[PDB]
Amino acid sequence: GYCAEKGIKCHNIHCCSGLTCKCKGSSCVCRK
Repeated sequence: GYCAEKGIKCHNIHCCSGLTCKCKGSSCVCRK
């Protein structure tokens, strides 16, 4: 039960508070 931080890519996990698991095209990075 954890979350990814800013810049920490994620496959099926969501970014911690303040960040959101955004994916633009074929990339996946935690963006505000």
